[PDB]
Amino acid sequence: SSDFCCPKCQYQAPDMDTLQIHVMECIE
Ligand SMILES: [Zn+2]
Repeated sequence: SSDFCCPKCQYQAPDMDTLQIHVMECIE
């Protein structure tokens, strides 16, 4: 439910905000 997934690893964030933060952390 509201699964914002990181196109770099298996990570689905509940918030789109969280996704943005994660993606900019998920540089590796
Ligand atoms: Zn990621």
